Amino acid sequence: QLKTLMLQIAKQEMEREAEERRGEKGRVLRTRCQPLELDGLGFEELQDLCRQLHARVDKVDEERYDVEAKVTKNITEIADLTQKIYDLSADAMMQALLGTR
Amino acid sequence: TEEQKNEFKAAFDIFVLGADGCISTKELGKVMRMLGQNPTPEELQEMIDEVDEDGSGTVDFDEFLVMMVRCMSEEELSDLFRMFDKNADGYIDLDELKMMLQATGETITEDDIEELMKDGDKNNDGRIDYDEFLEFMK
Amino acid sequence: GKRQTEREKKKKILAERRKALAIDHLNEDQLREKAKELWQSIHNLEAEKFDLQEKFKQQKYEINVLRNRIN
Ligand SMILES: [Ca+2]
Ligand SMILES: [Ca+2]
Repeated sequence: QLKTLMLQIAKQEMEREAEERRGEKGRVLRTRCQPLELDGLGFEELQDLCRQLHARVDKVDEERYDVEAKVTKNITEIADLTQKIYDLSADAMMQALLGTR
Repeated sequence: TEEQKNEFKAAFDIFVLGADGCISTKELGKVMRMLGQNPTPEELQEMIDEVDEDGSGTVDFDEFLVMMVRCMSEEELSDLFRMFDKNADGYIDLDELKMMLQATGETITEDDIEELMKDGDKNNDGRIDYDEFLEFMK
Repeated sequence: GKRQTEREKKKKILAERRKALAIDHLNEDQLREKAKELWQSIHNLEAEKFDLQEKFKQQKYEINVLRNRIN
């Protein structure tokens, strides 16, 4: 019981640095994607903004794809190296069988 | 462990043949239903032909409690190995062993550290590799 | 060789994921909402990119350990 709980708080010990990749993330997103300023844009300006944002969607998706492709190649390598490393009711039953007993 | 061990002994002594020592072959499936484990054909067969029956069909607890506590691995030990290996070099050295031992909270003498390392280190390089770790924790 | 197949595959996947922007019937209020929608898309893509970058770093660590174990 004590060992099980020990291997429990030694995670409790890492909740602590998950907890940091979250104020992290906060803010890489901070911009890379910054808030829209829409106040004072007229109709034409809004049409152009929508086209600008849509173009940005394309660019960001391409960048995401590139990182994803590297992650995919790492998976293939991890899978290969992983292969290589070791290479080198009683209740009801009792009532029925025994009855009152 | 005290809570589980006691509860396995409470169901065992209830479903007795001897008294307080050995229960019957059909009795093994009963006690498993009372605690929390379904006795399927594949489970009953492998429990049968691997962990033996003391007489004809009569199981005893020293061998019963070893198979019942673990059920109700190398992969598991591999993950734990990584936790010892703080510099990620694929070996557990004396410093890493020391750090882990102190983290246990038990009073750790120099003899505790030296003997555990000698116990683990089969090829006398002063560190515990992955294969040595598996034997060490067997 | 392998490079022009990786490139055409990339083009193909990105093409399949692309949405058609049709804004020509929208008024000013609808356009503001359309802009917010596109912004949210960019955000979500940036968030996914960030997760992948973090995964990549953990993978490099794992690969280094595996290589050491093998050696
Ligand atoms: Ca090490
Ligand atoms: Ca050794």
